[PDB]
Amino acid sequence: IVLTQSPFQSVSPKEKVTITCRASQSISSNLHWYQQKPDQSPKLLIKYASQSISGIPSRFSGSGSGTDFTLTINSLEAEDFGIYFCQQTNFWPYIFGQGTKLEILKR
Amino acid sequence: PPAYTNSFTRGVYYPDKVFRSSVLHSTQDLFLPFFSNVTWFHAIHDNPVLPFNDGVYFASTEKSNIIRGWIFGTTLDSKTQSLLIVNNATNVVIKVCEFQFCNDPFLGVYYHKNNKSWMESEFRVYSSANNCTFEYVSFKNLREFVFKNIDGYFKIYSKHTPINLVRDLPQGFSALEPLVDLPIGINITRFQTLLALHAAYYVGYLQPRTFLLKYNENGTITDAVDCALDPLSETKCTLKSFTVEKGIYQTSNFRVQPTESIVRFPNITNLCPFGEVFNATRFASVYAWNRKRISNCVADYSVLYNSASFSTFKCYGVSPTKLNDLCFTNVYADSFVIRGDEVRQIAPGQTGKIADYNYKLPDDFTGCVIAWNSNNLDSKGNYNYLYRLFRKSNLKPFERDISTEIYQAGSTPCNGVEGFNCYFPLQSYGFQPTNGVGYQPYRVVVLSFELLHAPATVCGPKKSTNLVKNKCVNFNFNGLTGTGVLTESNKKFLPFQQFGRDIADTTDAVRDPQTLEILDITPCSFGGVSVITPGTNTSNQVAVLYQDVNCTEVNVFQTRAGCLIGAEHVNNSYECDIPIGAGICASYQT
Amino acid sequence: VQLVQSGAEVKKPGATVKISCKVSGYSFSNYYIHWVKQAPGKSLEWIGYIDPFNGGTSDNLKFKGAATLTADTSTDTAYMELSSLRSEDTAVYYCARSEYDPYYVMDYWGQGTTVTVSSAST
Ligand SMILES: *[C@@H]1O[C@H](CO)[C@@H](O[C@@H]2O[C@H](CO)[C@@H](O)[C@H](O)[C@H]2NC(C)=O)[C@H](O)[C@H]1NC(C)=O
Ligand SMILES: *[C@@H]1O[C@H](CO)[C@@H](O)[C@H](O)[C@H]1NC(C)=O
Ligand SMILES: *[C@@H]1O[C@H](CO)[C@@H](O)[C@H](O)[C@H]1NC(C)=O
Ligand SMILES: *[C@@H]1O[C@H](CO)[C@@H](O)[C@H](O)[C@H]1NC(C)=O
Ligand SMILES: *[C@@H]1O[C@H](CO)[C@@H](O)[C@H](O)[C@H]1NC(C)=O
Ligand SMILES: *[C@@H]1O[C@H](CO)[C@@H](O)[C@H](O)[C@H]1NC(C)=O
Ligand SMILES: *[C@@H]1O[C@H](CO)[C@@H](O)[C@H](O)[C@H]1NC(C)=O
Ligand SMILES: *[C@@H]1O[C@H](CO)[C@@H](O)[C@H](O)[C@H]1NC(C)=O
Ligand SMILES: *[C@@H]1O[C@H](CO)[C@@H](O)[C@H](O)[C@H]1NC(C)=O
Repeated sequence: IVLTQSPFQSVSPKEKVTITCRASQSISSNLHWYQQKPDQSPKLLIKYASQSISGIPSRFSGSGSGTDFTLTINSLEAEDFGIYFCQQTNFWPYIFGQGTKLEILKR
Repeated sequence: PPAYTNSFTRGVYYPDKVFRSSVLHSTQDLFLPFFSNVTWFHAIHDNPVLPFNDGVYFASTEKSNIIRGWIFGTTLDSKTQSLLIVNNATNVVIKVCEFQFCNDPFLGVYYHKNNKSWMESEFRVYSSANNCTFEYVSFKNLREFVFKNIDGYFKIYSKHTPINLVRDLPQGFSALEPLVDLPIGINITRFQTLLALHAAYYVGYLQPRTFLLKYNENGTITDAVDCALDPLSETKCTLKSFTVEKGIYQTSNFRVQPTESIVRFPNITNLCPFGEVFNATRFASVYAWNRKRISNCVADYSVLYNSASFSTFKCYGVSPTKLNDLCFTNVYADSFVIRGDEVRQIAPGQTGKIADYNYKLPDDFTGCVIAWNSNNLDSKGNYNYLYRLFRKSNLKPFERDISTEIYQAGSTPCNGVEGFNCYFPLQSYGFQPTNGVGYQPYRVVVLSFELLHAPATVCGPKKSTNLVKNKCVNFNFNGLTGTGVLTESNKKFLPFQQFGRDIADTTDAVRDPQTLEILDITPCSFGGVSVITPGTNTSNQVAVLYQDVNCTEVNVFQTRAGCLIGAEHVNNSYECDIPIGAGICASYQT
Repeated sequence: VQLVQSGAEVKKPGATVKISCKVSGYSFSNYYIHWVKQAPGKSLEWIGYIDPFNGGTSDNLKFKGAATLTADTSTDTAYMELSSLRSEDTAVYYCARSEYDPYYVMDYWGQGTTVTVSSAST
């Protein structure tokens, strides 16, 4: 009941990135995505893995298939990238992604 | 860097105001032991803040009379009191006044004019005074000043003696009358001397030694002997004598201290079956919940570490590491299946469908509510799962409502058939194998217990250490305690027999509760300590004899008598002199 | 909307830190509070959830501080007492607003509380 993320993803502006949340054995169709800016409280991007809390960019999407839950960003901005987290739901305590620092090139 | 040196005999002081004469008089009183190290200082190119400890020795070698000051206390924050002492132009000037202190408080010396050193009014020791609870006013040489705080009393003693040694504390004995007592009431954990700046001095620390004084006819302490210094001086405290004449005196005893401890509790300590609660194949539904007794056993939470675990874990009463640290009484882990959102609805003070109707828990319940998805299993089409959608009150604590009775909406009796607003109150959850996170059933479990106050049924796993042998240890086995040397023993204990014992009715063998084996026990050591001496008239050399031990736990000669330390076995055999034991007669000569 | 934490706590290892999560901007009794630990340069780590109406402590054990989450309903402030402190507990402790029911979301949090657990004094 522990979930797996890719530690890093580097992409370019406008290009599509997908960061995976890979949970061991069973998974729960709810998941929660978090963008942690450096030295700042992570902020929930995606709720029940299908939903954004209000005000969050339309480029921020989430999903899951099998045991994986994706953090999918379309058309990045160099303002956008940050450390990304997914939170396990149920199965006793919510096991947060190891974190993924997103880099955006082209600067 | 502190340059130590050898206290020798200094630091004895009239412990009281009593007079005596020619009378060796034991006393047990904080002193500076003999031959201890003293932390020696200088004045060159030197007055750090030191611990006050219990008390302090002190000295200085003054041809120049420079070391004039003392500042004691704890914080030294000017808020508490601090002693101050200044010895200037023969006029002693003393204060407990409160004031705040310099980086380097001191007195000044402007070298060599009409006023030698001048700078009496240097007086940068400190900021300024604040509150005053007292006042008083008044290498050749040596000033020895003992300071100690007991019962509102700081206390001083002193001697002013001529010497000539540049290096160190002269070796010779004189002891310290009191000058003063100050009924101040400060607490003092630290202190600092103070100086006249343009000279050695020392520090000891007082310890609760017991000395043997010797007063003289005039009543002046002319000598002393530390008891604990060394065997010959453990004797002289026995006899109350300085002369110790030939033969074997028995001073003291020696009990080998235990290694650590051994706690040992029967392996497995049985078990508490939360699985057949949690991993039970067919749960009773939420609407009728299991209540399952678990007893004489040990908090089993170590099965609950490895699994997909539980969509939530909430157990109310006490810390989850008091699961396994704290025993419980009436333990009912409640086996049932609830719909997903209904974990809220299982909790004290819940308004809700589960709570108010089919599964209701107390406000006083100490224990669990735990969720996990059974959509992965319990889902089908299963309409056997059911719930009480409506009921006319809340269930009493841990009570269930089994009613298949008609829910009667109007005063028109339904009489066991359906009609206008004729309801069967219980209803079912259709489980749709496409169920989502809101629609998934959660099997949910609840541990009933009192907390404490009734016997341990589910207990905590109790920590059983490992086992050590041939080595003195404290121990506990199964609540049997004692302290011994646990060895390997052929003592064939009976299958159900726990202890052994012995004619004297003293625990002897035991059997290791976990792994079943016959351990002896054995007392620790004892032995007296006898001090063989040729009369002090001849030597100061003593040979201790540890009676009745094997020579480890202590030029050592193991005897039939005991472990003899400090004498030289001799194949030759001469007439008996200081008979020891078993035919072993010590004697002094080459 | 507002979760304000007690400032950084520097302890010796083995000592105790208790940290206040002060609610404002919403209803305290209608929301559990998640307590989230981020070890410096390390991932998000969730120590437990609490209930406003009750003793709703769950504890992810893993690192064990004998922790208990106490919520002060008058001041709407959930405390996290983290005892048996270790140099690895050194981290930024977030408290996170949780739903009062199963949907576990932390939308809004405290500001985080660094705790430096060391024999090194400040
Ligand atoms: C001795 O003086 C000190 C002032 O420094 C006091 O000692 C402190 O006492 C508190 C207890 O409330 C301890 O927690 C501190 O650690 C102590 N400080 C030190 C440096 O040890 C104490 O109040 C005084 N003793 C008496 C009997 O008054
Ligand atoms: C004094 O201290 C020195 C270390 O500087 C140590 O070698 C010596 O044994 C000490 N003497 C006594 C009597 O403790
Ligand atoms: C010594 O110092 C004290 C400080 O209070 C001062 O009052 C006094 O005049 C000085 N001189 C003598 C001789 O005491
Ligand atoms: C006591 O002091 C007097 C002073 O002269 C001296 O005659 C006498 O011998 C002293 N006796 C002792 C035991 O100190
Ligand atoms: C305790 O565990 C050890 C493990 O090897 C086993 O040999 C021993 O028999 C066990 N004893 C009991 C009473 O469970
Ligand atoms: C239940 O069975 C699972 C097997 O998947 C196991 O991991 C877990 O420890 C068991 N727990 C209980 C309480 O039976
Ligand atoms: C023992 O020494 C004392 C002095 O300490 C002396 O008076 C006595 O004569 C000595 N004993 C013998 C037998 O010489
Ligand atoms: C003394 O102790 C040694 C261990 O150093 C042991 O081998 C020997 O049997 C013991 N003998 C006696 C007489 O105690
Ligand atoms: C006595 O003589 C024997 C040799 O036969 C030797 O082994 C032993 O060490 C001698 N005794 C002492 C105390 O040296």
